Amino acid sequence: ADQLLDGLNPQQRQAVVHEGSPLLIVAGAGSGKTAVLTRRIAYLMAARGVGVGQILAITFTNKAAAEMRERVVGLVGEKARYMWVSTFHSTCVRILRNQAALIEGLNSNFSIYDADDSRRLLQMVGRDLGLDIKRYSPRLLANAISNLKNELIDPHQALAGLTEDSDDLARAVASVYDEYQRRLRAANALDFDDLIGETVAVLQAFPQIAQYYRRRFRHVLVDEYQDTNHAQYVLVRELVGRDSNDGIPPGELCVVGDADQSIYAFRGATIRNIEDFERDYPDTRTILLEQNYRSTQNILSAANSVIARNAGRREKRLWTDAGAGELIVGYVADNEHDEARFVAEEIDALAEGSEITYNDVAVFYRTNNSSRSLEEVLIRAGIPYKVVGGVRFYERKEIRDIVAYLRVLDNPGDAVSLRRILNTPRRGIGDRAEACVAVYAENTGVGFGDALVAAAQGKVPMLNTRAEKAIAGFVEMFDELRGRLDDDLGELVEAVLERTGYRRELEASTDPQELARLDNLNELVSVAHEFSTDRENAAALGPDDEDVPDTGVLADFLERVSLVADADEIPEHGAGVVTLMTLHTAKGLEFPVVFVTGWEDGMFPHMRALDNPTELSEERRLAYVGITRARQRLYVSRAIVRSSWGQPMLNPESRFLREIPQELIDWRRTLVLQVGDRVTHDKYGLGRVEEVSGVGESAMSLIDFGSSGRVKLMHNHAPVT
Amino acid sequence: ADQLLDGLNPQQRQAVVHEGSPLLIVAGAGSGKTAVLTRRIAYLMAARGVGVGQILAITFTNKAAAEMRERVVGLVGEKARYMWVSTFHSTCVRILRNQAALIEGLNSNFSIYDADDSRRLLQMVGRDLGLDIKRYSPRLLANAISNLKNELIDPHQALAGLTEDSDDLARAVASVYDEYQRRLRAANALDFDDLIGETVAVLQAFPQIAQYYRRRFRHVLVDEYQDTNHAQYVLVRELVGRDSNDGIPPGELCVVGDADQSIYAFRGATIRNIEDFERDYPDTRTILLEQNYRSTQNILSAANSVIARNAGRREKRLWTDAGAGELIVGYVADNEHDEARFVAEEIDALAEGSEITYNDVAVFYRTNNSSRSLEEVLIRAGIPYKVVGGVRFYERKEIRDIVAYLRVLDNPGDAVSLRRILNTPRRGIGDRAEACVAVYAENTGVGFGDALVAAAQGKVPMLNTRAEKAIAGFVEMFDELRGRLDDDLGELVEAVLERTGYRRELEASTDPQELARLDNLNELVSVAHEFSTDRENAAALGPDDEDVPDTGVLADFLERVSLVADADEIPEHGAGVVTLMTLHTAKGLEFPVVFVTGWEDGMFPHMRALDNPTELSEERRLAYVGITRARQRLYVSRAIVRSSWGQPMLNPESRFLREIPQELIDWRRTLVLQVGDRVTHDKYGLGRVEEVSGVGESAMSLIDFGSSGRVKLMHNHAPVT
Repeated sequence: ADQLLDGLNPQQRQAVVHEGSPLLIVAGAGSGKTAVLTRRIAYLMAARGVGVGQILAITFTNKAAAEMRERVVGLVGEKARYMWVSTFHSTCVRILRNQAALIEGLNSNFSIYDADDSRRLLQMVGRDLGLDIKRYSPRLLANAISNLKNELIDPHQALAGLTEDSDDLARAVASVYDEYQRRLRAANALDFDDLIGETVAVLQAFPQIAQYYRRRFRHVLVDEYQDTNHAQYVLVRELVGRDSNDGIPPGELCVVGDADQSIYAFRGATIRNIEDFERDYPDTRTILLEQNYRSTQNILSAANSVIARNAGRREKRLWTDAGAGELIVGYVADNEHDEARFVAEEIDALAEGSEITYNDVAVFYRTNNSSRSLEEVLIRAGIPYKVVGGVRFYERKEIRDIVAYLRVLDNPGDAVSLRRILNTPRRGIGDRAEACVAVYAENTGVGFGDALVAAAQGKVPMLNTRAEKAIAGFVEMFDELRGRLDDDLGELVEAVLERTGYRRELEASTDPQELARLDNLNELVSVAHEFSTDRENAAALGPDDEDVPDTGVLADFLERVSLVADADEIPEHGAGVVTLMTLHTAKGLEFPVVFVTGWEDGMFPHMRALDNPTELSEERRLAYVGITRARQRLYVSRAIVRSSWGQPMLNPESRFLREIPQELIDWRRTLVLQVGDRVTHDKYGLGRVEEVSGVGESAMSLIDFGSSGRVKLMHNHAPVT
Repeated sequence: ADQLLDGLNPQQRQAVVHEGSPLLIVAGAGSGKTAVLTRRIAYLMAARGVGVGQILAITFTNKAAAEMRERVVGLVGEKARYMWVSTFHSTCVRILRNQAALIEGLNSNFSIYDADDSRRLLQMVGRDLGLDIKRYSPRLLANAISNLKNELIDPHQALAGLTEDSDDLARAVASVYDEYQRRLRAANALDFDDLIGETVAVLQAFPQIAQYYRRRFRHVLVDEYQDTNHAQYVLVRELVGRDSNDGIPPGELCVVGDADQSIYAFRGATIRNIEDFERDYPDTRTILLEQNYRSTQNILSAANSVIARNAGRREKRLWTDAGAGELIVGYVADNEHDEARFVAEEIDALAEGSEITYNDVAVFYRTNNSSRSLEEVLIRAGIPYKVVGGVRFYERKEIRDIVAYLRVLDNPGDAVSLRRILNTPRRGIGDRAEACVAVYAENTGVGFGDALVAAAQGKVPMLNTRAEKAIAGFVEMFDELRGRLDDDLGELVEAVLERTGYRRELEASTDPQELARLDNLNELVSVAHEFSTDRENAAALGPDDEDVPDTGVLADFLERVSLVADADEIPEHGAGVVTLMTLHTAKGLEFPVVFVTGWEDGMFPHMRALDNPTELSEERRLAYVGITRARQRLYVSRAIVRSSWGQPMLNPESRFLREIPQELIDWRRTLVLQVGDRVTHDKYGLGRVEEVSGVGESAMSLIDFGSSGRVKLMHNHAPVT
């Protein structure tokens, strides 16, 4: 035992004790679902005495499985030798290896392939059939293959649908899927994704192995049921089907999860999986967890109100016995820089109370592109910062490629930078560096390694016609960029993008990672333009021709970028450090004080979600899971104007501000025209801001025009650029 | 409180409760040191109420640290966020990175270097100074650098020792050490080993950082103290020293371990570290754990007897309250194959009792080369087997290189095999540094797979003179080797080894890995000779072939090796699979029934240990840790004769047999001359064995000579080849 029971609310007590028929439970926002799961496991071991080699608890991530097994051992004892707690892929590969030689055509010594090996195989497929660089990018093909496999589509029936849709791209992807599957089976190995589908197919087709495994299993559990797509759901249903002994011994399948925290639909997860769980299993019982002890009442009520606006959702009201807690102090800034300044100021003010260190404060943003400005202020005020699930803004690979292109554009003498960006966009015809083409410097240090003009003329005789034409095009593009050096450097970056074809490839890939890369690079363009403007107005005034040749030459810009990059001496979490991350990786963590940035429509609800209802609901659930990360203090920030593509866009407040309980007016309390900043107006000329006063859109800015005097103006109605 | 105490013998009770002054405890063989450690930690937290952010527990491997953290979480709570339980390297690197901005020249942006980058850098250094292809192999240099650094040797004072020893090699290694260290610091990076020394140096040199960290830490825990070399011991002593306020704030130290299980001296661990622990800490107390619950009394007594003969050892007698258990089966075989047959037969017989499966039986061998025969019989009787800490015999890289050499010698048109062996047996100046030469010949030319011969005459003009000189010698020596196909297979393999320089460079490196590789190569030669005998003369003569052979080529050997290369088709630990491993990786595991192979002097007491007393004592401790792995059955096997390096050697019984008292070993049980095997005698001619009777030295073999009749003879006194 009763010690496991007399410490919990009766809801989880009844969830633990109940054993007849399959069970379902809704895990509320931080309602200790892991604790309830392990306590139920201990009660199962102590009362029903389940076989240690028969009980199966499965998860999706290694950390959760490790924590579950550790807590079970600390609660009931060390029996992990026969007790199994693993993830889907680990359990699947272990079970398949147990019977890996009983399948004809599939070697029991099969290996695994990463993305590079699959890319090589698919490029061989394409060069056998077509061309994998125009409209047939390897990443798009791989993603399509994985998504089609995730729905249990056999290669033999895959070619039966190409004529049904009557789409050329559909026919091409079906044919390449069939070829890839057959030549991968000819390669006596598989990838990291098709193993689940192949295991399901083998268990369905071979009856004796299915009967043996059904005899081998009696209990099956599962966690975070939302992420389970169709394929793993089918696997679990087949591995828990009660047709072996007709249920003479009970088959315990209880599922923990909550349909309202499903944010991983980008990997193919289906929200229908749990919402129609009752339809698949008519003999199930459901129970809700409406109580949690992690957050305060105000934040909990706000999250519950914001999540209830979806149309099709199971009713669930959260509550807690703790205090009301502090309010939700929203903020409105002049721009992203003003917002970063505000959040840095608030972090510093709250840290100077000796109650919580920097390690107790977390900041969330929707996308990586909205992470530069914050870092800047966080590197200016001196407060240490660390980012999880990624790298610094200047440390990402796309901005690295762009700055390397700029470095090459500065002087031709660079070698590492030029060698890194030779084949960064594959481009097919236009540049090529595989098959030891990149190593062609004649293996002799004739001057410095460039070739190029030597490569175009034919210094290296091993280079075929295609490669020499590609290198000639590359050097002609380089010469054109050299000759274009006449305008502002932001337009220079845009010209680089349009010449190199990076932007078109990024937009046509149509992947969340590639979309993030595109937005990040566009933000880099905006940063370059902002630096150019700041140097041109505040510092140049009369720019003429200084020691720095032009207004926005790459010398000073690259020097600034490098010196900011060479500043990683900031201490890590050894001392009090602040944490940064994106919303998609915020699941499973806990923090007492949280800030959220970019809380306006258009940005937080992306244009990809403004139309499709599924994406709208998914991002609303994402906002819910972001909100419920706080414990006692949660702050929201929005920016009236933000720069993108080198232009200032206007974005209203998000529709999520009204969904939150209005309560007292809290969003206006506690591009940009800061002290010393110079801006331009089409009718008034140039002006320098003197004083910054007010909070939110109520702020009126005083600008001295020099000869034309001082004028006080607004920010949204005055056409200031 | 008292619950942690009223379940244990009073020895560990007193070890747990005792808290004043530093404490030392001797952890007996399987005395549950981890459980006692975690219970003491829980009692420390509950009674003394030590601060969570001040208590430090350290380990050396991730698995043990994870287990200890699991026990802590399941026993005291989830305060793991403020207490660090990690390895030496991880904790040290985190500590140095937290304060990484307070050291000039060293910045936190440094990237750790694997063996590849260090190898490249030192190769460039050698090119600058000497030549790394002869007498200056990168592996030997890296090992020497790591070993010299492990003893806290400053690079500046390293120049002062080169003139003292007056050795050219010593001066060279000191100079390259200094050059490598300064060039690496110019590269703002460090290797995986110098981090400990750098942390020690920084903590010693900078007083304020040392004072801050001394104020930060209050408790320090360590496990498996034997592996602690001099450098990490100095680090621990400095991090626990009371020099912050000149002894005002005391330190807490409790050290677990056992000087009699120290087998990792090959990595530089010092047995003097624990045996002289009292000298450095005169105010400590020691306590022994003479009781364990894992093994039976007979095996425990055998281990106690065998470990007692070391002259310098703390007195420790193991005992247990369990039953006497079974005896010890000491088997003597005719040769290696006979021993493998015996162990397979015993495994099968013991498995057919439904008491234990194949997962409860483990077999140990001193070196990898003593596994081949075993695998063979384990693939013949059908019992599945898996290997921990390595791969199958035919899956290792050295035998892979030699079999690839053989395959290329068979088919001159092979491509993958020829491309793998060009540079992997590092020759460089010998054969070639780079890899892609076919692309020089018009990508592939007119199917020019064998472009090497065209490159020898120098048809490709873009290659340097040194590379073509190296390639010409390679192709000429390969052609010369191809013209000697009129000998036996074993002599052919030995000729390949001596011509390719594999043997000399593998021998001269003087490291355990390369010694294992050399022994592996000799075992491969023995296998080739055995197959040649079985296919050419033995069981291959008579009216069927007479004196004229059947055009016996190496293709038969190649196809046999390829066919038996399917040993990875065996299932992994998901089924009833037996385990194979070497002695050095047997620490920390547990198994019910164990077998040990190769229990003769010259093999188990290695040739490197017959002279040096330190190696002799170390291998005796290795025998102790191997013996104490059993739980209820431990069987020892030895072979009177064995083939090594292509020749049959005679090795007596090891001195460890007489070490165990000759009343607890159930002696005997129920190159070789097996049924159907043909052998040769210089005086009697050829003979075919009919009946195999007896075991070991009591066995007498009956051989029919055909025309000369049947004769019964012995094995050790009849010169049979």
